Formats: sequence, structure tokens, C-alpha cells
Amino acid sequence: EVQLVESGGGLVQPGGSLRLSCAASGFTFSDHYMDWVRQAPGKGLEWVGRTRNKANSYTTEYAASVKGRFTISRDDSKNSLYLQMNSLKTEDTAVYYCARGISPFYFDYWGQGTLVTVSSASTKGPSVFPLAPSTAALGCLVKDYFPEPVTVSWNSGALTSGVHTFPAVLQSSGLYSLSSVVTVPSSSLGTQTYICNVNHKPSNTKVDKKVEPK
Amino acid sequence: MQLVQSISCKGSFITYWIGWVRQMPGKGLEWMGIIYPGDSESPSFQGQVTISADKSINTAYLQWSSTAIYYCAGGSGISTPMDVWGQGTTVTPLAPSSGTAALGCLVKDYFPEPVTVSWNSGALTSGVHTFPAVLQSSGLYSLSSVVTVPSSSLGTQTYICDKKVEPKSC
Amino acid sequence: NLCPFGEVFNATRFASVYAWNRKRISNCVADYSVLYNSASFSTFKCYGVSPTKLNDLCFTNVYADSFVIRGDEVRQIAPGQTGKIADYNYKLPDDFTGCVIAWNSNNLDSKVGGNYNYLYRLFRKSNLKPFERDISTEIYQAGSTPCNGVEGFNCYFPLQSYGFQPTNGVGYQPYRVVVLSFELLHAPATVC
Amino acid sequence: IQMTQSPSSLSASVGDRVTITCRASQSIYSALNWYQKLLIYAASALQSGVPSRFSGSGSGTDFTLTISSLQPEDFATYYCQQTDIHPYTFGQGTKVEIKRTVAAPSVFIFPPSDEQLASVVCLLNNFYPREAKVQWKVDNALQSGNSQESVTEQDSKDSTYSLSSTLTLSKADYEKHKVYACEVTHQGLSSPVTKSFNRGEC
Amino acid sequence: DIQMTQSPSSLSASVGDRVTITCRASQYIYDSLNWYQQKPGKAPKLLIYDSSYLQSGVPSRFSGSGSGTDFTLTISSLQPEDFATYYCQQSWDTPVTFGQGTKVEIKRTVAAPSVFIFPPSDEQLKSGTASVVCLLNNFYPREAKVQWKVDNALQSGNSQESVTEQDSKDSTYSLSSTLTLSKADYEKHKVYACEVTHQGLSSPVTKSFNRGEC
Ligand SMILES: *[C@@H]1O[C@H](CO[C@@H]2O[C@@H](C)[C@@H](O)[C@@H](O)[C@@H]2O)[C@@H](O[C@@H]2O[C@H](CO)[C@@H](O)[C@H](O)[C@H]2NC(C)=O)[C@H](O)[C@H]1NC(C)=O
Ligand SMILES: [Cl-]
Repeated sequence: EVQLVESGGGLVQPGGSLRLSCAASGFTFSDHYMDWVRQAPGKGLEWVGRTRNKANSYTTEYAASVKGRFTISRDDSKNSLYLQMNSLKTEDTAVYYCARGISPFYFDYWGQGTLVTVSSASTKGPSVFPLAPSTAALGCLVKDYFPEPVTVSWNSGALTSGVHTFPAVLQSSGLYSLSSVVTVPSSSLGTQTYICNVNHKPSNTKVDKKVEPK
Repeated sequence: MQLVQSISCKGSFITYWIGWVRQMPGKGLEWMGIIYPGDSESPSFQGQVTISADKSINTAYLQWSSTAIYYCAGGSGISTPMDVWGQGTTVTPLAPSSGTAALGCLVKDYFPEPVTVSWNSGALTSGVHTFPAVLQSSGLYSLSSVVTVPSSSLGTQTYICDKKVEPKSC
Repeated sequence: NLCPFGEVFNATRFASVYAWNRKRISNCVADYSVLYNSASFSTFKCYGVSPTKLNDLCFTNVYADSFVIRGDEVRQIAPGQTGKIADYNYKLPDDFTGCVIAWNSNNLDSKVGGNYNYLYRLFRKSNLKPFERDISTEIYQAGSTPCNGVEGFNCYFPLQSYGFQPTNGVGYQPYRVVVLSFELLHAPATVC
Repeated sequence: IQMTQSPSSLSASVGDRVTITCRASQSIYSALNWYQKLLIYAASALQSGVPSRFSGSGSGTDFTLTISSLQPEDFATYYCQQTDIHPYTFGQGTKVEIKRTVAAPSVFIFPPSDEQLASVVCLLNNFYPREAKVQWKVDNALQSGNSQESVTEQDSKDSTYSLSSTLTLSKADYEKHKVYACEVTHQGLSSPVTKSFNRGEC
Repeated sequence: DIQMTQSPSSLSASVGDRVTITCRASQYIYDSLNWYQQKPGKAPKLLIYDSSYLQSGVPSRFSGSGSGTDFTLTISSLQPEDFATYYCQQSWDTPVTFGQGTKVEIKRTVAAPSVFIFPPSDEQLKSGTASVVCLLNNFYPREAKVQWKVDNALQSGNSQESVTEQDSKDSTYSLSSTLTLSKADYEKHKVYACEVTHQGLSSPVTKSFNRGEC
């Protein structure tokens, strides 16, 4: 298929440099225009910059927010696009999508994006507590992790019906917390086995926790 | 410009060539032959038919001495081929099971096909499927037309396709 | 002097696409504000550069290409298009640097009776090279029988005409196009 | 010259890109028409009043046909031809049909009237795809020749098909058995579905 | 730079209704204006480019009109799978600016929230904090009030609430209120209760436990 996959995102200190890569499959990378577009969490779409296609050299435009500190670059051999960010700010925190157009006037395909988090704060894995059932709701508390993100599955991917994973909240401390909850039929609690699967890649923390009635 | 067919083809810039398109049942386009009216001049139809013309009436003809539609095509321009044609010349009691049942009318042993029907004097058309006629082992054909109706209507309303179709209801 | 964009845009007469006009704008100062500050235009797409910055940029030569085409043909006047118009009439280079400006021409180029004074090349035995023009009226042969310049079966006159009655849907309606192209040749820039 | 044209079978929803290819018995350069009405002539040229959705590319003994976003009205079968030399023999044919989710068929068996006595008719209503086999079984005995099925043009409303078996028997042969089964083999059912009646019952 | 103002920012729509979002521009951008839909935590998808052209694969209930400075997207018969932010985007000039977005929410019939409270895990307690989770599951509309009451007094400033995104099954929300406090402080009070207010509920619902008692 058409595939754009971004990489390099993670935790970086104010004033430190990071560089992200956009790896492009299923089309003539040289032919297409490729741009970076960012989105700080719960805000709108912000254009970072452009590289034109091989026919137009590979000529570049930047948004003023990143001009002078960010650099867009191309490697046609490796079929990948690059953003080199240097004197980073808290405001550079965002998801970085790369977008390609076969025309310079719109973006057909977009990547899933790489999350860059720009804080002084420091990495810590979560702790995982069970929310035992007294339909019957049960869940997991994922407490005190930085930075975003964390993923939660039920019974090693199996269980997806009536499951809610709440957006993380930021404590005064600078850690994140969320719960995931499942609405289950009353009778199934005795026979069906309930386990939440919590993965925090940034700290390299994986936890599988069994939830049973007290 | 247009061409109006009857077995002849006439029409009216007036076309400088007139050929012949025949259509056997469930078949693709078949070219008959050519005769340019001014000049008045297929190796598989050659001596199966005779292809004549009359320039005076702007008429081209397809004649026999020995089953399909006959389409004559000409040109509005010397450049453009196969542009406009003619309209063509054509020369040739089930009862519901005892919340949706189905009932119909079997029309059988008929020639020459075609069979056209309607339901309750054209008043009922919601569920109706009238199948194409078939030529059977006999060389004749058998055609059936049906309709789904609310099981509620069964045993209340009557149906006339003219054949009086109702439950046998022993 | 003040730079003769009026002539090109406000011209009574427009060339046919196959016979497209080209004008060399030179030893002038070019306002350009006059373009992007207009509502007449349906399309104002710039590939090299930026419409708003053109007045703060300087260039060796600029050319204005004028013609008329159908509404649904304007998207062919762009880098990287295939189609009758891009193939056999007007082709932009892959590395095109300039602005395609077009606008609906129903008022002028559509006759109540019908205007057929506008032609396009229907057939050619190879695609045009970028910024190539071709006025040939040589009979095009797609038949086994070679025409001796005598049109007939598979012997089409290559140019064809637009139906421009004014109640044609906007796709089929006439639009005037002006393609501005900016060349940075080795020589001194004579138009900013 | 003798024409090819492939395929006879195409299933697609509205708006889909469509590609069809018609082969040439001897090189006619580009003297190829495309019909639905004349659509495309001389390989790529468009007949006035035909939408620009349609496009064709071909030369010598090889050609194609393209539709950008299938409109509802474009559903039909298209035939090429040669304008090279007489006679102007047309192509085989090619037909395009709307893609809708697998629909299992409703099977109904109408028994024969005193009037006819013997014609016993089977019904498969409102189904997709077109493919469905209708076996007749009179007292476990499979019938061949005596049967005659006939299908609808794709329904104007819900674009489903409907099929009309019609098994034909001598009255005495009819009276010889009790069973009148209609086993239906179709994508819409997991395994074959039988509809049956018994003479002199209700 | 060219500013683009969408109208309206937020918009509520019944299934099958005919919704219209308008993008307006600080200057003439002729027909250079694209529309994207962004479903939460997923890359935007291109609906429409160059005012009026619908992308291959996009459903045809999506439509672009507009010219000069005023454009509008149209969902005729807005169906399921349509909760997203809708973004207009101009390509006329660099920089490549976007509109602020418009959040479209689906209308629905009132649905009262099922309420569950969960005492802290014994596990978490031995770490030395207690988190009391309160879950308001599958309700509409979003608006809801969650008051914590500890030993029968209003508790303030030890509680974070989180809302899930609208669920494309049934167009309902889930909410969490989490009272987090020192184990010491947790053991100074006996009665923890969660008091819930909503359109759906005839009177406020309270769920509670006495610390220690199952
Ligand atoms: C090309 O013409 C536009 C339109 O010109 C005006 O209307 C014509 C009928 C004729 O009466 C002209 O004299 C008019 O100028 C020009 O844009 C206009 O410029 C005038 C200043 O001369 C200004 O008053 C108008 O507001 C402008 N726009 C309008 C009326 O729409 C343009 O200058 C001409 N030359 C080009 C394209 O550069
Ligand atoms: Cl609703």
C-alpha cells in the first residue's frame, strides 16, 4: 500500500535537539511533495514545513514558528524524509505527521505521527492497581507515569466489548494517571477471567494484572 | 439528423453511407452490409440477403426472398464513423404456501415469444418480478411472473394477473 | 514603464489553446497586486514561488500564455497532467515555475446561437514538449488506409471545436487562462 | 478483422476506477470505436455529449477503456469494433454490475394447478451474487432437461437478482412420486437449502 | 500569513441531518482550499481538495462548495462514523495555514449514567496512597456534576475527572472522578461517597462505601 511511518519521537529537554524521520513506501518518493505537520495535544493542525519534489530540486519552505531552528531534509536512496529540530521549546511538544501530495496544493496521505515531549520532567513507569467489581464494571488504575503514552488491552487483546480507557490527567507533581474500565454481564464474573495489559514503552514498563472480585 | 426504420431505413447535412446492424436474441452487435446512396454500390451475409437503396427518398433497404432487430447507421460527417443509428426493426396458476409469502401466474407453451403481463389491472407493482420467456425442450416457451405480499393479505384480498390466484386451503 | 498585464488579461480576443498566444513582458516594473487582489479569477495557482512575494522578486524574462478551454480542462494546465489539452495543446514543464490564472468566460466566449471559433487539437502522433506550439492542419490518419490529405473514414481533420452555448453546465463553459512563467537566466533581471 | 473484448463479468460500487481491454485480430492502427450509443472513437477521441469520466488508450492491435468514478447510469455492457475495413465486425461484449454485500436467497416452491394437470415452479427471491444453482429432486431423483430457470435484470431498487426455476413433467410421472424438492446451492447459504411439498397434502 | 476562521467551532447533529461547516479566509485564495476530517488520536484524512473535488474512497455524502474567501463542507445525511474535527486548509500561499477546526458532536436521546464506586486496592494502600474511583458509564449528554463527600462533607481539591471520546456504537460518554490522597488522610475518614447529577436522573444518585467494610 501507500505507507508513511514516522520515528524518533520521545522525551527531550528544553534546549536539546531531536531529529525525526518519515519512512515512505509504495510510491515514487522523488515524484511527490512531502511536508511535516504538527499538533500539540488537544490543539489544531500546524504546518512545520515542505520539501518540493525532485523536479523542483527539493526546495524547502518553513513555518515561522520553526524557521532558523528546524531543517527539512531528504534521502531518496533510503526513501525517508527528516526533520532536525535544535533549540527546542515546551511549545514544540506535539504529534509530528508527515504528509505527501502528488500536487503541492493538498496532502493525500498522512503518517500515524511521532510524539515529541519537551519537558524538564523525568521518565517514570506506572504502578497498576485493580478496580474489583462489588451489569458489573471492573477496571485497572494506571498511576503516576511520565511521559505519555500508555496502552491498555483486556485479556491479552481478546476483550474489547464495553471497555473505556480514560484520557490521562496531569497531576501537580507532573505524573499522569488513568483507569481502564470494562462493563461485563453480571453472570460472566464467576467463569470469565479478567486481566488488563498495560504497556509504557518510554520507561520500558510492561505489566499484566489480574482483576478478581474481593 | 436521425434515421427512422419501418423492411427499410430512411433519415434526414444528410448521411453519405448506410450500413445494417442486426441483433439476435441475447447477442452482440452484428454488421449486415453497406450501400452508399449516392454511389448506390459482409462475406458471411453475402447471398443470405439483398442490400438495395433509393437516394430520391434518402432510403436504404434490407430485403430477402428466403428473428431479430434491424439497425441502419449513417454519418452526420465524412470524418466521424458510427455516429447516429435508427431506432431498430424487430422481425421474428401458482398459489401462496399455506411475514412474507409469494404467489404468481405461470404462462406456458407460447410462441412467438414475447409475453407481457401486469397485476390486478396495473394497480399492484410492489414486490413484482416478471421473468424473461424461455424456449423449452418442446421448442415452445414457459414463463412465470411472481409477487411477495404480506402474509396478512393472504386469506383476505384476492389477486388477478386473467387468473384468480388464492390459497387452495384444503 | 508600467507593465502591460492589462493587454493580456483585458484582451477582447483570446487565442485558441492549440494556437496559444505568448507575450514576452520585459523592461517594465510589474505591479502583480492587480492580480491576487481580484475576485474575477476562479484559479490562481503558483508553482515556482508565492503570489504575494512576486512583487518583491526579480526575473530575467517573464512570458504570458493566453488561451480558452473548457471548465473541466483547467486542471490539465498544471505540472504533471495527461489529457487532450496537456498532451496535444499546452504542456507545462515538470519543474514549472509560475502562476496558472484562469476565469469563467461564459459572458464573452459563449454565443446564444453557439460559438465554434474556439478549437483544440483532438489527435497527435506524439505528446507536445513543454511550451511547444503546433498549428498543423494535416489530416490525422488512424486507419490502415493512408489519406492523401483527403479527410474521410479514419482521416480526421485534427482540430475540433468547443460547443460554447452559455447555458452549458460550468464544466463545459468557456474559461480564459493566463500562464505567467518566470525565467532566472544567467543575464541581468529586467523585470521585478 | 475479428474482435476480442474482455472480461464479460465486472462487479463494482459507484465511483470506482474501471479498466476494460479489447484485442484486435489484425492491426487496424487506431480505427477502434467503443459503444455502450457511440462513446469513444479512434482509441481515445470522445463523442460529443459523452461525460469526460470515460477515457480509452490504445494503438495497432491493443486498446483499453477507463471510467473515473462509476455513476449509477454507467452500469451496462460495452462492445468495441474496427472501422479499418469492411465488414465493420463489432466485438464479443462486456457487462458491469453493482457490488452489494452477500444476500442469501428466500426459496419458495409453488405446486401445480388442477388446470395444468404438470409444472412445479421454484423461486429464489432478492439475492446477490448472480451465481446460484437450482437442483430439482422428485422422490430423491435428480431431474435433467425437463427443468428451465430464468433470471431478472439487476433490480432497479436494491440491485439484487431473482431466479425462477420451472420443472416440467408428464401428469402420470408426477403422480408416480410424492416428493417435490428444490435444493438451492448459493453463496448466501452455508450449505444447500431444500424447499419441498407433497402431492395430495396441504 | 492567511488566517482561516471555521464556523461553527463546535456543532451538535442528529444522525441523517444535513450539516454545514464554513471556512472563511483573511484574503482571496480562489479555489485553493482543502478539507480534512480528524477522528481523535488518528491522522487526518483528506476529504476534498481544490474547493470541490471529493477524494477517491471518501463517501459521497461529503461535498465542497465555495470560492474567493468563503468555503463550506457539507455532510448530507450525516451517518455513523462521523464524530471528528473537520479542518479547512489553504495552499494558495506559504505559509501553509489551517483553520481552528470545528468539533462536530452527534445529538442523541437522554441516557442516564450507570454509577459504580471502587475503594482503593489493598495493594495501593501498602504503597502509601489511596485512590477512590467513581465511574459514570454510558450517558448522554456529556454535561454531568460529580461531588465527592467524605464523612458527609463536600471534599475539594483532591479529585481529577476525565471524559472519554463519544463512542461510535451508541454516541454515549463515560466519565471518571478519582479522589487521590495520602493513606494517613484516607484513614482519618469513614464514609466516602460519589454524588452524581444529570438530565437522565430524576434525582442525584450517590454510591458509597464505609472504609474497611466489603
Ligand atoms: C484589467 O481590468 C481590470 C478590470 O478593469 C476595469 O473594468 C473595465 C470594464 C474597464 O472599465 C477598466 O477601465 C476598469 O479598470 C482592472 O482592474 C481594475 O482597475 C481599476 C483601475 O483602473 C480599478 O478601479 C478596479 O477596481 C479594478 N478592478 C475591477 C474594476 O474589477 C485591471 O487593472 C486591468 N488590468 C490588469 C488585469 O492588470
Ligand atoms: Cl440521533
